[PDB]
Amino acid sequence: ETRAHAEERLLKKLFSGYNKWSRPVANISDVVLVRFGLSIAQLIDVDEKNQMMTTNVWVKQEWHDYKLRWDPADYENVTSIRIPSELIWRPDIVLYNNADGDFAVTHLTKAHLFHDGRVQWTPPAIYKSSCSIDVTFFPFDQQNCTMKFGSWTYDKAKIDLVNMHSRVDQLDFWESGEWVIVDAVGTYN
Amino acid sequence: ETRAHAEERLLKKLFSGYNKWSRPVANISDVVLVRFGLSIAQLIDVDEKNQMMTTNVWVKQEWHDYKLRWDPADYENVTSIRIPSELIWRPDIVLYNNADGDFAVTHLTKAHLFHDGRVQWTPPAIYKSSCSIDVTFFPFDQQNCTMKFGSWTYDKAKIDLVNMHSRVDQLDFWESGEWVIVDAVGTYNTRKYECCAEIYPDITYAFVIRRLPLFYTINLIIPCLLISCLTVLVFYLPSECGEKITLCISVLLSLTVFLLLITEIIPSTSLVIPLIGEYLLFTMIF
Amino acid sequence: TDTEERLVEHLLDPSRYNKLIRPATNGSELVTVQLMVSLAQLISVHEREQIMTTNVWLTQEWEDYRLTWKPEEFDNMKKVRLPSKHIWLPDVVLYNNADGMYEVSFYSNAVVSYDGSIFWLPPAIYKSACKIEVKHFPFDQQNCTMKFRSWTYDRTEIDLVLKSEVASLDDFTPSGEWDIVALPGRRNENPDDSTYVDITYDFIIRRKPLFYTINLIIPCVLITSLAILVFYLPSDCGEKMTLCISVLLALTVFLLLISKIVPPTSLDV
Amino acid sequence: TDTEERLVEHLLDPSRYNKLIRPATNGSELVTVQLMVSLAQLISVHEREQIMTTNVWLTQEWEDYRLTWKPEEFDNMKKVRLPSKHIWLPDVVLYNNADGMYEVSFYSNAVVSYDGSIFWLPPAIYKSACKIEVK
Amino acid sequence: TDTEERLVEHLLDPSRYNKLIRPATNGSELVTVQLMVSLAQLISVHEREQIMTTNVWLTQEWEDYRLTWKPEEFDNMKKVRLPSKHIWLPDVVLYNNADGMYEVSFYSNAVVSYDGSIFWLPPAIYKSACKIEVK
Ligand SMILES: *[C@@H]1O[C@H](CO)[C@@H](O)[C@H](O)[C@H]1NC(C)=O
Ligand SMILES: *[C@@H]1O[C@H](CO)[C@@H](O)[C@H](O)[C@H]1NC(C)=O
Ligand SMILES: *[C@@H]1O[C@H](CO)[C@@H](O)[C@H](O)[C@H]1NC(C)=O
Ligand SMILES: *[C@@H]1O[C@H](CO)[C@@H](O)[C@H](O)[C@H]1NC(C)=O
Ligand SMILES: *[C@@H]1O[C@H](CO)[C@@H](O)[C@H](O)[C@H]1NC(C)=O
Ligand SMILES: *[C@@H]1O[C@H](CO)[C@@H](O)[C@H](O)[C@H]1NC(C)=O
Ligand SMILES: CC(=O)OCC[N+](C)(C)C
Ligand SMILES: CC(=O)OCC[N+](C)(C)C
Repeated sequence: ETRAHAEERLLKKLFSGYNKWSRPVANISDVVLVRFGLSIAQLIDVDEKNQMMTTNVWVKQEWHDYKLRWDPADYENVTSIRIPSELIWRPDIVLYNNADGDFAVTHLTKAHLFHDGRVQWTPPAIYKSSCSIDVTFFPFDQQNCTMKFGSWTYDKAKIDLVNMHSRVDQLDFWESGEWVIVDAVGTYN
Repeated sequence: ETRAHAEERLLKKLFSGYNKWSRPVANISDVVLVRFGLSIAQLIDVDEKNQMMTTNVWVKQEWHDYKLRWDPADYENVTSIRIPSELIWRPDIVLYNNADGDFAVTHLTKAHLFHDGRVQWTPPAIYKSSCSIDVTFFPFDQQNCTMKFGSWTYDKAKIDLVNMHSRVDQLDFWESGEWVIVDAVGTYNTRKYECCAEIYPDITYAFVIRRLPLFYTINLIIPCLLISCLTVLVFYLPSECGEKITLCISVLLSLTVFLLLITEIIPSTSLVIPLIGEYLLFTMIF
Repeated sequence: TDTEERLVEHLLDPSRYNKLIRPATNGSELVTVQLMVSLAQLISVHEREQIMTTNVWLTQEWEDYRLTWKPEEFDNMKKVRLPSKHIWLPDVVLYNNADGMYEVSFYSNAVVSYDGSIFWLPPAIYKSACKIEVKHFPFDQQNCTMKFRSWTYDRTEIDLVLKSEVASLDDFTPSGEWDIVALPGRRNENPDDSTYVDITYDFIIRRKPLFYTINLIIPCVLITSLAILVFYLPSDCGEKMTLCISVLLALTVFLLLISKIVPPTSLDV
Repeated sequence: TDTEERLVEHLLDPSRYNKLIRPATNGSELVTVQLMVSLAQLISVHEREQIMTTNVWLTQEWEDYRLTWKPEEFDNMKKVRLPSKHIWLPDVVLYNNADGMYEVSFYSNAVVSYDGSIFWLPPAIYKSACKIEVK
Repeated sequence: TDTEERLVEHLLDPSRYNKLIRPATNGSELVTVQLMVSLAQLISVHEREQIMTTNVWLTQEWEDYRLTWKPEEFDNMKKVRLPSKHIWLPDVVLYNNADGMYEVSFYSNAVVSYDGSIFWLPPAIYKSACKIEVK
């Protein structure tokens, strides 16, 4: 009767024959559409001398796993569960122009799983990326530092990226007092 | 029939009842002879101020395991295999005089195991070891930095060390351009510690390194000599020029600045005084 | 798909596939590994520490006969992605690395064909040591090498082979301080060893001299041009000593700044 | 103690405890977590980078109904240490950290009481961003 | 040897030995740990940062009644070397550390006597906070 017992039953059912190394599509010709978005916690550093930008961001990713589905009526109306992200298949999105940091997400927070197969995974990440610095009008200079994200090993026919929202989310942005963001927009290429 | 399948069979056989925590001797009174040698890849840094030497070395080790023997005729003539070094017993050789680094090897590369029980392990390591720096004749100084290696928990009756080769290996040495290795020899020693009743052996390597003095010559010595050339000029300036004070004050302040620059290089030890420092101090006094 | 997960389970089944064993077939043969270095960006050259930092994609290609399958039995699947950490890899590392980081940074998936062909293209941030030549600074040309070897297998177990005689610049981001001249690759044996093999890339880079010209050389020339004025200054002005002492001070300061820019090596001035 | 070993095995048996499930039964009730930062030391305040470094214990208390036992059956044991990595944890982290270190440093043991009260005191070294007033 | 590996398998068997439990026979009994510090080298004293760096060997001796054996049944073996990572350890740390490093640096082997006495002497590079009097 208790929610915990039904959740244990659901967890046992979901991961009975689950393979985390296989792309989660019912039919091979299907594409895993990954909705990708960025939320910037703070702009830690803009290193003009070394031409590196350090940022603290939340990498918002959402996709559908056809094996992680259930009917809540059979599990005491349990509609979603938090599961460790290292138990399930995840897209291998890496930062191409990494410099002095990590290519991929390393924190591996828990994923939010809904009864219709939707997976929402929003881990944090510190990124140190290269950007060409232009100091022609320093200290009245405006910089343009880019971050390039994409799946490393899956081509467009297997994983496709969808722009969650046009602009980087700044609702929880920690203002620095040295730099002001004029515009942060993601472009699909 | 394929070498890979025979190797899989051999691996299944070797590690059936293998215990990596037990010293690999057939008889308790036997000693594990570990042939130990160093190969230096590059002398990363000699920090005179902090009195540390950073080195990149290959720690060549070789011992015999009595439970890791096989007959190659039974395994498609497989004569040797590479296995993760964390699956087998290994000697616990550590660097006694560590300073700001690690005591033991951390990379844990694969070991080369031979059918007769011979294990070869050559992991890389970066060691930061303390050594006393003597800068009496800086920048023409010669330094003698040591590295003491030995098993931490097994005494001479359980593990004994053998000098692979007295001389440190320099066949793959990356030349620094700042120091030259005059001599690098390992010395086998035994000694008793108040901790324990047994004798613990060790091999101590003495790196005798000579500084190439051109850089510091040009950047410190010659400017100091040029300033020293002007110390007595004030007594030939006429009093009417109204510039004696300017010259002598400039000389004093330049000498003081150069003394301060030297101080930032040498260790703050009170056992020896650099000759350059004494010369600068006496020149400042006069 | 069900077929894909069945296949992935079949290939990586530990009871039938051991990743610690070289995929050597036909007997005491050697596994051929194809290398190709792709330079994505030349992050930095640190002259003082003599370290070159690069962002490279390291192509590694070999054949693993144990990772074979029949496309008919598996819904005509021709290739699959397998986690590189769960298959045999040739432990190819950057041997002359500074900072003691030998392996690649990410460990991406490996693309496996039904015939056992493996394609692995992990990214890496590499810090390699190189010998800086200071004689012609700031008009200097550097030659920083990158040596790749397997720190597990010798020439009797694997054979390293270049895929192309040069490193690829297909997806290169221009530096701004350094100009790429040549990136040749070479496979080196040892005639007196027979167990040694390496692949080395020479990074011939050329500094763009404008920045240091403007910020260091023109000021130096300006200060140098003042060295002769003391002899045209009349003695009655009472300012000869000021001028010559000031010139000496400035010259010494510039000497020390240059000393702090170049590596502290004694091979050349 | 043999009794403590028996109790630890009983409490963390996989057939009756799953650390992936939040201790909230009878519907998705709320697990109340009581928080208390105890400042061990103010390491430093780097004004140039606007980062404050501290050494703290992130005291956390909550009730896990699945980790209860009868003291009379276990030699009147009223508290037991359990490894925090083996029980459900509230993933409380420092959100405004600079350098991207969110979690605690050590993951020490949790002190479970016989009534299901958990008391966890993990040490943490934090580097938090703050606004420096230079006026 | 075969006897030594039989003994080590018996001692560290996770079925009969839980390294997470204090070796206390009774609930109120306490484990006495004997500490001695051996100073190998005083590396540095940084007056500005107020940190002292030392190379010390930290002797720790206690008794674990669960790691006992009868020598006659093991070819007259009087002591063995066990990995300190697989036996219960008293979590003795440098509490006033200045670099967030609490534990020892190496985790060498512990020397175990047939009667349960444990002798552990790991090396450590310690960085301790120190109030510096510069007057
Ligand atoms: C997968 O999709 C393709 C394209 O529509 C279709 O031809 C094929 O029959 C599908 N496979 C299955 C098993 O439905
Ligand atoms: C199930 O839970 C949802 C909230 O998650 C609620 O809106 C819905 O009414 C519930 N249904 C039943 C049958 O309890
Ligand atoms: C910034 O750079 C991107 C890509 O390099 C370009 O699309 C965009 O127009 C640039 N914006 C500004 C303001 O320079
Ligand atoms: C071990 O060596 C000792 C010393 O030679 C000997 O007395 C003893 O018999 C040996 N043990 C075996 C089992 O051979
Ligand atoms: C076994 O292999 C070695 C090389 O490792 C070779 O010299 C020897 O002739 C081989 N023996 C047989 C019987 O194949
Ligand atoms: C260097 O030091 C070692 C150990 O103190 C000593 O044996 C050796 O003779 C010394 N060599 C020189 C050249 O000082
Ligand atoms: C297949 C594979 O690993 O590709 C890596 C390179 N990339 C991301 C440019 C395609
Ligand atoms: C037994 C033991 O741990 O000894 C450590 C100290 N040492 C290396 C001086 C003997």
